[PDB]
Amino acid sequence: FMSSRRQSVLVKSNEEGIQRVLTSDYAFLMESTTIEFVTQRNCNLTQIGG
Amino acid sequence: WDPASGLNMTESQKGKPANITDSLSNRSLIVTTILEEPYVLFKKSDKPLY
Ligand SMILES: *[C@@H]1O[C@H](CO)[C@@H](O[C@@H]2O[C@H](CO)[C@@H](O)[C@H](O)[C@H]2NC(C)=O)[C@H](O)[C@H]1NC(C)=O
Ligand SMILES: *[C@@H]1O[C@H](CO)[C@@H](O)[C@H](O)[C@H]1NC(C)=O
Ligand SMILES: *[C@@H]1O[C@H](CO)[C@@H](O)[C@H](O)[C@H]1NC(C)=O
Repeated sequence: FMSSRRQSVLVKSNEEGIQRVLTSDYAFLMESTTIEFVTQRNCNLTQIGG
Repeated sequence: WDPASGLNMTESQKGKPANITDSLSNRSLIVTTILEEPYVLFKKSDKPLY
C-alpha cells in the first residue's frame, strides 16, 4: 500500500507525519519513544497497537 | 590467410564426433494468462512498471 503511493502517504519528518494525522485521516507509524511525548503534549492522539 | 579476406580456414574436419553435446536450454515457458481479480491483476505505482 505504501510503495504504490510513495508520493502520497510517505512523509519527510515526524512533524509532517503528525500534522497529517491531525488534519487528514491518516495512521502515521512512529517509534514508541516519540509517541509517548506526543500523547502528553497533545491529548487528542493515541497509540493504537502494541 | 589472405590480407583482403582474412582467415579462410578449411577447418571442416572429421576425426572424432563432436566434443561434448549440443545445447537444450531455458525456453522461458510462456504462460497463457488473462487478467482477472484477485488471481491476476495489474499493479498501480508511481514509477513506470515494465
Ligand atoms: C470529531 O469528529 C470530526 C469528524 O469526524 C473530526 O474533526 C475533523 O475531522 C476531519 C476529517 O474528516 C478533518 O478534516 C478536520 O480537520 C477535523 N476538525 C478539526 C477541527 O481538526 C474529529 O474526529 C473530531 N474532532 C474534534 C475532536 O475536534
Ligand atoms: C485536539 O484537537 C482539538 C480540536 O482540533 C483541540 O481541542 C485541541 O487541539 C486538542 N485537544 C486537546 C484537549 O488538547
Ligand atoms: C575459402 O576457400 C574455399 C575453398 O574452395 C572457397 O570456396 C571460398 O570461396 C573461400 N572464401 C570464403 C570467404 O569462404
